[PDB]
Amino acid sequence: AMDIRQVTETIAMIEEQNFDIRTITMGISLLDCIDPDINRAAEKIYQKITTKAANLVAVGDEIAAELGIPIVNKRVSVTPISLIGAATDATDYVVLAKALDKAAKEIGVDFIGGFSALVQKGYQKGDEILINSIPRALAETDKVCSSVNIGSTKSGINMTAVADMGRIIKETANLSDMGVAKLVVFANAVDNPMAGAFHGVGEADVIINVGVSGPGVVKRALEKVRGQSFDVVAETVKKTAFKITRIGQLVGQMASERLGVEFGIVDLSLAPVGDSVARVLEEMGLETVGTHGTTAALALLNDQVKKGGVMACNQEDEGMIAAVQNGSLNLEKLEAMTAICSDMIAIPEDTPAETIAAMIADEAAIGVINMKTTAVRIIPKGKEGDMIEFAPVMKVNGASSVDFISRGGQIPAPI
Amino acid sequence: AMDIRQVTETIAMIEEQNFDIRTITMGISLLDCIDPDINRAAEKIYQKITTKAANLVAVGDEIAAELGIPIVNKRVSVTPISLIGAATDATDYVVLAKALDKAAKEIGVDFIGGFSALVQKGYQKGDEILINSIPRALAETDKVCSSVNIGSTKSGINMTAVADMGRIIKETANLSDMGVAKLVVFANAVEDNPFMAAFHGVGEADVIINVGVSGPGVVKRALEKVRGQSFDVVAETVKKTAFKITRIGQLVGQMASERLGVEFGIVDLSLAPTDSVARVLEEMGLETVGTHGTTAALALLNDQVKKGGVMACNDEGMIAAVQNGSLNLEKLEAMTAICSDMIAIPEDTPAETIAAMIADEAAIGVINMKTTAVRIIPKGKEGDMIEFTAPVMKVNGASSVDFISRGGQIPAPI
Repeated sequence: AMDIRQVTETIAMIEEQNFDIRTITMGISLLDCIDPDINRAAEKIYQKITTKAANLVAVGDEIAAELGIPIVNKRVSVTPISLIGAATDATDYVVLAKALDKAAKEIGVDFIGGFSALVQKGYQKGDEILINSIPRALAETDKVCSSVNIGSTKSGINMTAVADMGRIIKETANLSDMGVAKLVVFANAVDNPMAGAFHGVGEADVIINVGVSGPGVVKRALEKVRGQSFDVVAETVKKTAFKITRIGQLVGQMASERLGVEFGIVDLSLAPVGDSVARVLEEMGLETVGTHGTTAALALLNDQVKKGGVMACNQEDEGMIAAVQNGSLNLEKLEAMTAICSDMIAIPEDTPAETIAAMIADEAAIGVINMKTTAVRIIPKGKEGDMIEFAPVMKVNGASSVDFISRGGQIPAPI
Repeated sequence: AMDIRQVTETIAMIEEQNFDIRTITMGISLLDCIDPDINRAAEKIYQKITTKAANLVAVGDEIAAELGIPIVNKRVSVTPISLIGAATDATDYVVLAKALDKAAKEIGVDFIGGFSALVQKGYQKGDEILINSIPRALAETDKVCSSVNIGSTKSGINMTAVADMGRIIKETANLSDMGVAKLVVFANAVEDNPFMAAFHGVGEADVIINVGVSGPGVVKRALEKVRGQSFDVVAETVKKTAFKITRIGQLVGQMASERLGVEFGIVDLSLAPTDSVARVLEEMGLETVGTHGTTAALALLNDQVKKGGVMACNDEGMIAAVQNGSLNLEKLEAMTAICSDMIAIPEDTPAETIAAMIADEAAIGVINMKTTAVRIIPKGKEGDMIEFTAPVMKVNGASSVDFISRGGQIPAPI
């Protein structure tokens, strides 16, 4: 909601339907906290985050109060810590993760992201000390998340790193319960958010981005067009998405004003606060998520939502688990579905490191060849068909990938 | 390969590795055959193909003889018949298909494709009558291929047509033993295809040659030399083998064109021969195709091939992993995100499931600007062995009926 016409239309919308904010995230630059004395740097990071984001949760709560809608999460993201680490001689960067945990705790946010590295063109100074800090850092902090970007359409895939991330994912899991829940591997990150957020260099010193609701609101809108054609279904997804995005903008403009900070973007559509998605696709007229059709349906959802959102300038899930259990959702369906779209996949604990690497490789390839963002979060804990809690632990193909993953190097290009 | 030095170098290659020419195909426009009397169109068509392709097979043989490399196939491809059907009153265009099958038999090719409709934006005059001829066309011809293109990036997906195409597939299944093997459904069909599976695009030349060349074996032989080395090196190896294989194709296309008196068009991309794509992937170092890593491996293979192509200009392993359960209807489905099937399914499975299965592949290619191609063979039961290939696969039994029932057009995409 920018001029009065748009705010007003937006408040009209907040009346006829029920929307909710998934997150409000503030990104902070930490470049100015660079110090070759890593402890001085730890302190600079701290004062800074606690200053700039001092009011973030209060204001988030006020906004929720005025609009009469809930705000699930309030988060912060930051400059990839490897670049801060890099200015140092430190041999590990956990200490920097701790400045983040203590900042978070103090300002009351749920999570702070960006203990990250970006290693698609190869490891640069900082990258490996960062990545080998991951298992310890994620065990010794509660609110910090990490992400590592390992390929890009423009640089291809750094498989040296994908192989490390297999070993890393496992040391992270055996060193704490829920650490692997805060690590995500990516492709085509290098950006805003996401449980893998970080704040890109050459973004504002401080900005607020918000991501908004979705499924439930879309489910209620499809139910009104049962039996109706694909043309109708699609106009429906787009019009809902256009409103969903407007509310996001209203919340971001408000937030940005009260904090005296620029507003950046709003985005897009997962599922938390007792929401849907698997039900959204099923209401499109499939019987169970995962069956034949499901990938056209989610290509429909995604595409039209994207276009709804562009129409205003922009840019978990019980449905799913039941389908994993009744076995009509399958790991390779999900992989299929990442082709047109896209985490929290559970796999058995004993899964060899190279198998994790190849899952990642599989996912990054799709992302890379198809100019898409991909993001794996693998949890390897448990047995063949258990039930972790923070996920059904899924079937993993038992045929080896060792040789592959031992090769090393860079997969180039694409044409 | 155009200039005589290039010709020499290319001949040089044929001596080190052994190569296949998989197809040589002659594209033929049938617009001058149009005629309100469908019987006359039919004879005009039989005339045109029999003349213009009167030497195709002979020239294929001589060139194979001369270069000493085997030439598997010789085929023909024509104007989509929906266009020809359309200038007519007929209610079905099966008489056009029998024209093609008589022509195809007389010139002695393996197949002739073009009994087709481009229906991405929706049915135009001609298209349904054509589509509805397919079950019958394909029961009563031996050498005709049919294909229907049902969306594209540019126009999104004709979900009416995808639903029909469910019914059609079954109808064709139930009308003959192997009718279904010659029917393909598609997304992003490019007027250039070839590779059969395949039609001659309107505004392409009156007659053209294109050739498809071998691969998997040569690439697999090339990879065995680099066991243990990094992906940088797998990528180079794969690119340079792909260079050569393309040159052979250019040269085989240049001769065919010269002798036939016909322009040369483009050259192709790799596919099951005698060795498998499956073994190639395993050689990159996966224990069984379908396991984790496979879609990255097909990504590398595919990309490097494509770029060895531009640096020149223009089964076994598989079935086996279907059985050890190491390959998956959905895994194949995933791999089509990054590249490019003969899949048999049980025969009782409903039309909506087949359509939803088309709809899924159509979406992969439509949003990714990739070409996609489903040939579903619904015969027999959960586990059989339908050897025209083989085996019958699991199919989700959660209904897709309601989705498929909506009809219409899925738009866009952005």
